Amino acid sequence: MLKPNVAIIVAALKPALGIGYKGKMPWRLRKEIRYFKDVTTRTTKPNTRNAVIMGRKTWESIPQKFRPLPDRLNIILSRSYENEIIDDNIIHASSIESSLNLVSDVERVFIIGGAEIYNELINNSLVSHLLITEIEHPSPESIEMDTFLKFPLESWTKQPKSELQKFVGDTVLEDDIKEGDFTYNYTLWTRK
Ligand SMILES: NC(=O)C1=CN([C@@H]2O[C@H](COP(=O)(O)OP(=O)(O)OC[C@H]3O[C@@H](n4cnc5c(N)ncnc54)[C@H](OP(=O)(O)O)[C@@H]3O)[C@@H](O)[C@H]2O)C=CC1
Ligand SMILES: COCC(COC)n1ccc2c3c(N)nc(N)nc3ccc21
Repeated sequence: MLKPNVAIIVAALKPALGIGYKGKMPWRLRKEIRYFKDVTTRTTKPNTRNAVIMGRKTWESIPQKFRPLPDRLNIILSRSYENEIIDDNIIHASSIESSLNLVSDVERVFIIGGAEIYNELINNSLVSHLLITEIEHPSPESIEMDTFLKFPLESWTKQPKSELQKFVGDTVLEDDIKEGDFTYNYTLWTRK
């Protein structure tokens, strides 16, 4: 695949854009996990599937029994990896672009974490779309967090919900979803 448009998908707590704590997610939002699965798995063309790219540490954080994530091509990046096809579902690579040379019959490509991957790849021109779940809490300061997004959002535009709906197709997008003390919304951003 030559120069595909890539999208980053992440869930972050406003206003600091915290994303983790001690190698884990600082929340358990059941509906958000379901959204993440639907958006990353659905395709429109026929014999296609999407690709999900993640850093080695995120891959290792998924219980062995539950990886690879089903119905998607999984790509794992490590600076110590040679570019190799493990099986039909797993690729090892040392750079996003080298990995893509090894794929065919992929519709969309998603970067799924973690922090180091996000913070570095946001500045790569292949990234054309950010799918950010904006999480709000009454006391964000009480949620322990150690890992944060460092995105230059002044160079990006938040689109109207209509544009997101067109992006996701069929997926149901509920507004102001509440789960315990958290309230969240799905958003789409594109470059200015
Ligand atoms: N809120 C959300 O939506 C999400 C949050 N997360 C959270 O992120 C945190 C985990 O993030 P983090 O620890 O930073 O780990 P990552 O998942 O980002 O893995 C980092 C590893 O990926 C490799 N790597 C990093 N950058 C590159 C690059 N540019 N090219 C090639 N390989 C690269 C290196 O592998 P090596 O060392 O082998 O060279 C590095 O050690 C946790 O808190 C986790 O829960 C994860 C996903 C989503
Ligand atoms: C398959 O699920 C694994 C978890 C954490 O890894 C251990 N997982 C990994 C990445 C994501 C994730 C994401 N990137 N974006 C949004 N919006 N929500 C998500 C929620 C669960 C996630």
